[PDB]
Amino acid sequence: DIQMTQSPSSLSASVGDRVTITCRASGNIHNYLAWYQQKPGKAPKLLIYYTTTLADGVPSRFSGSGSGTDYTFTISSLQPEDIATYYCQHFWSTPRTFGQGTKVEIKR
Amino acid sequence: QVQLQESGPGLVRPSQTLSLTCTVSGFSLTGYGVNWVRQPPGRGLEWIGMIWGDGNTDYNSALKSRVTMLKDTSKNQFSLRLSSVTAADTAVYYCARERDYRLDYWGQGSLVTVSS
Amino acid sequence: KVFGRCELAAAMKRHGLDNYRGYSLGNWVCAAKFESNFNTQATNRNTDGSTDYGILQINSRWWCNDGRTPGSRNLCNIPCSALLSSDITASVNCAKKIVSDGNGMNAWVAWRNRCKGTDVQAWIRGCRL
Repeated sequence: DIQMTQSPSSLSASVGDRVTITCRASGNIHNYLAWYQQKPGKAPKLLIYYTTTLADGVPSRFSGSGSGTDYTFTISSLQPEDIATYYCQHFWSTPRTFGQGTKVEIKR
Repeated sequence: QVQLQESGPGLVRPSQTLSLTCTVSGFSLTGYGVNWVRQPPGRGLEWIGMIWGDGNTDYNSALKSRVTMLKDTSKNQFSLRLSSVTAADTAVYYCARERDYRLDYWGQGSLVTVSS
Repeated sequence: KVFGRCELAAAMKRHGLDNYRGYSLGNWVCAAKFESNFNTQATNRNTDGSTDYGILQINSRWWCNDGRTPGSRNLCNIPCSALLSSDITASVNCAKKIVSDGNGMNAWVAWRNRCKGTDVQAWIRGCRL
């Protein structure tokens, strides 16, 4: 069972800032990591798969790099429409596990 | 035209068996698999398990001895039976479509809570 | 010759097949597995003038040429003879030509029959990559 350890639990920043969330995998997941975004009230939505590859329509502000157990997701310019909680989920064999998700928010 | 919609009870007496339904459309029940994930009100996203396009199942090593997953190519629906629910099975059950290692289509989610 | 999943998965990896058109490397291995059964010398006949060639069984009617098949459109612009090589380069290219949209993979019969909706990853699991 590969566990997912995601941090931080929540962060705050001003629009225009780069924020970075990370997922450290209990074992090598081999780039099979995915990132979802969730706004209060609705299901999670796909943002990135296979570590760097973004979903359709997703803005470029988002990115993701990582290998082995260390994976990271970057919002290059925190914008008002980015305020949600972000999770990670590995797809390296089963079962899969989600990180606990970070809650991004606007400073002040 | 990819749509998923979960349906089930909101209220369920403990010790009883939870059984929600996920009805899809817009895609092949045999070329895509489906994952069930739940989320307690306020808490994070828990992965309950999946059923592969080829009829195969895989459950999270905790809820395993109590979740049963079924497919029904008839009404285009997948079923999840959660047996003898305590009161931490209170959550919003999702059903997402799994496309080549990524949950790209997600249901709207239905809340289910156990009373007492 | 008959490669190895890890052996081939490696080459397909080196040849741009990993996550091409959002298609996990598992898929590319599962295909060759069933189509050619890891053999570059594979050649299979059809129910027409067609003869599939190589590890990815590329069709003599629409993709490569073998000057013996009626209506040869040769869309990959390549002789089927170059597809029975011990170098999966030739094939991989042409293969990249079929998959056009992002659902192009359905083209392979075997992939669509015994690969879609399965744990295709399992094919690459255990390979050092």
